[PDB]
Amino acid sequence: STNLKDILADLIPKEQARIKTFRQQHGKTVVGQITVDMMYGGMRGMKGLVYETSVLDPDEGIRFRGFSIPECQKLLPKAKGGEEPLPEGLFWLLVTGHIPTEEQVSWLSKEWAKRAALPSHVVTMLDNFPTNLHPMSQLSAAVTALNSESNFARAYAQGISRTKYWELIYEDSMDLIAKLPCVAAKIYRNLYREGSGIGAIDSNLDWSHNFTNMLGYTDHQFTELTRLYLTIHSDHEGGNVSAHTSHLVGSALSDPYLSFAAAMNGLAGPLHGLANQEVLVWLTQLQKEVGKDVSDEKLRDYIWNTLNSGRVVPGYGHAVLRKTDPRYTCQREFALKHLPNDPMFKLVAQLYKIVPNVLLEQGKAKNPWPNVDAHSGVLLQYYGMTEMNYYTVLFGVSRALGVLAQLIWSRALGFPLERPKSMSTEGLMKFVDS
Amino acid sequence: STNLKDILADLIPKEQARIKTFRQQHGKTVVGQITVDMMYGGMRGMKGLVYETSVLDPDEGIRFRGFSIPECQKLLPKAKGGEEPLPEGLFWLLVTGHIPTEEQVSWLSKEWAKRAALPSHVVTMLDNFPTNLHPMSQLSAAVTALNSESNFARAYAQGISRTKYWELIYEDSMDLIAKLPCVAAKIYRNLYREGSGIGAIDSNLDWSHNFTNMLGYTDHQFTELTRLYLTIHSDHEGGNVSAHTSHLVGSALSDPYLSFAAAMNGLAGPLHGLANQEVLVWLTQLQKEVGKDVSDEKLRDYIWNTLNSGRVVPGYGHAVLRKTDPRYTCQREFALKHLPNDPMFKLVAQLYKIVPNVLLEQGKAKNPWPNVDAHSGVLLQYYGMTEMNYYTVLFGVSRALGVLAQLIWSRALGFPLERPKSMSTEGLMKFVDS
Amino acid sequence: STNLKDILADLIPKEQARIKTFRQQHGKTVVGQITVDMMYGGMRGMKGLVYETSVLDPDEGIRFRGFSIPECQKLLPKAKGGEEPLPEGLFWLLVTGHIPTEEQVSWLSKEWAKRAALPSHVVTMLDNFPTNLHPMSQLSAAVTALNSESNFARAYAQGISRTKYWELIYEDSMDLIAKLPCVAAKIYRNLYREGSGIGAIDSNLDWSHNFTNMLGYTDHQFTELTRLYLTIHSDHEGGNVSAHTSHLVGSALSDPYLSFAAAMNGLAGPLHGLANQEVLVWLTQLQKEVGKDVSDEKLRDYIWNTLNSGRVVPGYGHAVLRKTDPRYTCQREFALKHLPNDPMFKLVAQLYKIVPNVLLEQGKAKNPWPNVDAHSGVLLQYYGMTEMNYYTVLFGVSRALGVLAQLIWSRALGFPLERPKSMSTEGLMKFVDS
Amino acid sequence: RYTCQREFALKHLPNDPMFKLVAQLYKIVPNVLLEQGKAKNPWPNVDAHSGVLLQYYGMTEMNYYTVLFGVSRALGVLAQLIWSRALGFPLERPKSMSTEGLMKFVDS
Repeated sequence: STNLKDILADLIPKEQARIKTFRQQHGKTVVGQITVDMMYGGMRGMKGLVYETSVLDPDEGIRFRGFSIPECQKLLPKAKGGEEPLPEGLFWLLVTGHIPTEEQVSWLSKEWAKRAALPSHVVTMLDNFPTNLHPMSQLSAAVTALNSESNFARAYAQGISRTKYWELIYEDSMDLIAKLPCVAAKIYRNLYREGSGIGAIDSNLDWSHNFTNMLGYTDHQFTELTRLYLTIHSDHEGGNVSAHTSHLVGSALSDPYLSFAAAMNGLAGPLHGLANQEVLVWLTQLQKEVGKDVSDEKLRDYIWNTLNSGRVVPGYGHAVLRKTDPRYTCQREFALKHLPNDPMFKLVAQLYKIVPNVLLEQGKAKNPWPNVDAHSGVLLQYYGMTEMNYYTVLFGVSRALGVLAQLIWSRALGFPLERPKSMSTEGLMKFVDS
Repeated sequence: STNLKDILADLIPKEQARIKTFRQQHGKTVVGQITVDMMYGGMRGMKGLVYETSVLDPDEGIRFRGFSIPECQKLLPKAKGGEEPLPEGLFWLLVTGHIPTEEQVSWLSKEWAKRAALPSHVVTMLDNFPTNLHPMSQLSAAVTALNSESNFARAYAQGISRTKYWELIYEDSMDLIAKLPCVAAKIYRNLYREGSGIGAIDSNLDWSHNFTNMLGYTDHQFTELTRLYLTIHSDHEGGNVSAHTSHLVGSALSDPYLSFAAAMNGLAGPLHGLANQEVLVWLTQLQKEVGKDVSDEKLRDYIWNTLNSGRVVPGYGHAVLRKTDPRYTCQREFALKHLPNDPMFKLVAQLYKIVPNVLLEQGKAKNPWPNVDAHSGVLLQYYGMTEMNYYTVLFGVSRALGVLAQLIWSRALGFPLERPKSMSTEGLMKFVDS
Repeated sequence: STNLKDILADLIPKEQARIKTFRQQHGKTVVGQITVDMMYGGMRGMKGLVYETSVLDPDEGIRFRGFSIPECQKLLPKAKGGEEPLPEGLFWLLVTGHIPTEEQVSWLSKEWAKRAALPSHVVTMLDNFPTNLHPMSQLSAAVTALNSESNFARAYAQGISRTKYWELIYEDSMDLIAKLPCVAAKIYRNLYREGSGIGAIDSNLDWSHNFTNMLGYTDHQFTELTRLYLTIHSDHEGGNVSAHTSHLVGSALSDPYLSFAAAMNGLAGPLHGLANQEVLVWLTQLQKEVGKDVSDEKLRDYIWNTLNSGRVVPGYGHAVLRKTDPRYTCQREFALKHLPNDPMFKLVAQLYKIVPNVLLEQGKAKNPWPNVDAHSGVLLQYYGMTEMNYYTVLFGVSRALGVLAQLIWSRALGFPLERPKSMSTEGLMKFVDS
Repeated sequence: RYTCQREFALKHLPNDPMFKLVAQLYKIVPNVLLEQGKAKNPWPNVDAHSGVLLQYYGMTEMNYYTVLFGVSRALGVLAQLIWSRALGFPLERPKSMSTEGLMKFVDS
């Protein structure tokens, strides 16, 4: 009806059955080979895990349960005054495989608003963190400290059937998603507003809107930005560091809190979630190296020299994406209908027309197209969100949606310990000989 | 004058060359397949990564740089009036591939003494944690917050050359290893000793003994147990959840504190490290519902009630080991020397004769044999460390040695971001149909 | 060293040496027991013969010199415009144990093009055959009458050293393989194409392509099918009747023509190569009895009848396979690439999902899974190859590749007369009492 | 339709030289087309084979050939035209855009 748990309960047997038969008939099918190079190259090209909530096509980009981002923009419920998709409705889609109705989304906003609550020990810890503790470290530590609230951990300690793991993973994941904006906003306010009162949860407002209120922003357009941002950074299949971390840690039956916190330690990695910032610091420098205004000739020229110094243009390229990221596209659409005459945004666009043709001619790109992180920084900066070290925290809150939707499914489907076999160089040489 | 950083400096270029040559000749060589079953079954027997410090043979158990546990028990230096191997020396071995001298180990003990010091914010955080936040959570949280002290994070922001990454990891790894007993003991004292403050570092003591001093123990044989415990838990190849988590998070260039804290979130999972706590809960439960010395048919009953309830027997089974874990045997060796008659040990021994024939007949176990977690807890209990909820913290402290040894090498060898491909069931069903 | 014959000459001494040593070490090693039941039950389970070219694993399916069919589909050369592996490349693998280069396969295609010719006497024979003489009988007779061309036969008559048998066997085997499409296509055209002139070999075309031309087919897709079919039917270890027959007859130093023709008389048996046809007759009826559109429900119904009838679902089960046959799989993949909406295919596709689980409940079948013969006929019928009595001739042309590859090796390695001991029931009753 | 016409040649004119040339092109053109790439399908259509059949029976007037196609295609298009009206299919009237307009519409 409206209760998401009940809808999910109904789906799991079906999906259990679908997989049982699949594996019966096709369990022994070879889907891929493993080379020495792949073992050294971070499992690049390896089909390593089943992840249900989203799949990243090299060419077309991310699909959430089959739906492209444009399709989500159209089908997923919006706020009443709204153009952008609510993350509530995305989460529903990932969980159910089905586009929610307005009522179902309405229901979920209120579910989340009611679960939004921090215990004193976490509030205290955050309030006591020094200012030189990075926001992703505060988030990670705080979510870890939240596992004192874990239903799944408690229930497992008391013994419980394997068949029932998913129900308590569901309640914990719902609690954590609920609480995350409270943690993330306490960190912002503590760091960047001298500790002012994060403020209330409006039980009739959507999750993003309570978040932007708690951050201390009001522009409806910033709330619309946050709706889109939380929606599109939600999931990116199972192989990205943060998603994989959550899956790997979760497979040992660590609870959602621990699984998510580990994922945030992955997201905090420069090669993962700290790119949005690298981009902005690179854009910033660039506009102060060839002036604010720059013609397509002199910009093209900067890019070629950049590349000749043995240096890459940040926010371009990807591990798996082989074409323009639809997450970039949608941010660009937002930019050009909302802040087309922003200086920093003009540069980002100017690179959009010039950088792809370069890189191609250089050859060493594989993906000469932009990723999400090429665009996200300038948008946040435009609305007043100038504190760049905090940007990944927004990415984190978003990613909880995807990784926790899947965590619920992993445990419902009885996925086991993730535990591959390793080899040393010495050993791998010997194996090769024999 | 001994300096492990200088030995590393020599060794790294040699291994870089070798791996370059090896990949030159064998990079394209197939070393295995991927099946559907593997993808659904947590990558079981998929050869997913290179990990240098230790390798697990299914048949023979763990080797550390080629050396068995028995070999390490004989070859590795010891404390002067001691019999068990110093964990310092194992770390040396893991890092260099060379058995250390007495002098090298002495140096390492002194090095970890000197870098042992906690910042006041971490002190503050630990002192304020509630008694119902699980020790592993306190540990992970505290280690995440230590990342404020990370030299790697700091240097990476400033654009440090990739050729320098390993030196920074080394420095952070040495610091964290040095600090770890400090954190672990404060958690112990705070939870279980009303926050006594006895806990200093003697600069002429080895790491294990300084640890047991801070825990408030005096028995020489507890210190020897601790030395062995920390040595044997140190590393178990790269495909275990904690090692793999560390590897994954560190491949994103997260610093050693973040990589270790995520590792601990994985180690805290019931199907991983937390099993050493769960074993003693399960033992306590069976003793309450039995005598202290039950018949073999009554043990079979208790085990059967566990298995028919959709629960696992803690400490039994393994993803890769296909016989008894040598870390189990070696702990058996210690008990039979030092506490052969202890009642809980007779039970543990008792279960060895019973549990494996069950499990085989239950069918849901490729391996019916015990792992290290089946045996650790009873040794601790004997010496008065009855706090079962603390047991995984000791495991965590030990497992730092292995994962950080490798992390140094991962960075030294330029291993890239770990990013496998995932598929959905729907996506997989279509891939097998084309 | 480029000629196949020279590569082969170089490999032979190594292998003689390797077997000599093995037999020296382990000749008297007992590898199996012989029961009374096995003697009455056609050597079922008995490890009777050394056959180098291919090994059938009960669970995994056939391997050609170590390589799975999926691997052969990836590794063996294709026609320049092609997807499916060339039977040339497979023969090369069987003979040398090595995956050929592209040029090697090219060479072999030209090699078989030059050797492809029939003596007048065999053409008269085929042209004089009546339409009621089954195609397999016409094939066997023609190949037997080709032995007038046997180099080996005449060389043996003039006297030749044991060491030299293989060279002549090679030349006869290459000649026979080249000739077989000419024979097979003359049969087809005489029976079903009103003796139309079969036409010329094109020396730049591969073997299968000249075959489908001479049959009077043009669809490149039928050529691809034919390439795949002749590759996967090539060999199935040595204990299948056709392979065993070739081996046993060959062990008397009967020439390859005699050896192969005898193998075709075995392949013509209903319990061997005539199975493709029974499947197709059965399905045809089934589509008539349950209509050309049927429900999983009503089909599963129809299966349970045919078992309670006492009859077996054709194309399911096998003497040694205990899982789905990879030869079935690869025909499945081809269908759902090239003709997924053929009614007859979709029925076969429905059987794949239902019959497996049904054969299991009934309990009687050791192997509940389909074998190659379940799939082959619907494919041939789809491309217009509707003369069901001819199907086994395609199988025969394929299987020549495997049995002749082994025949060369059997003579190279000096395998002697196959000559087991028999007993009567009377004598076996006596033997057991003693 | 190409294969079907090949069938008819090999039954009734298997040795005609032009049929032979069409048949040799089959072995050659698909590989060249794939190499140039360009076309997603290097395989022949019905029009590759139709004319060499006509030529054989003496209809050498190649500029007439599309008239036979025209006469045939009446059967399909009028069979559907009946049905389009039986079913009340309305005016076919898609929307068009200019490049300018499409550049804008992608930016809004």
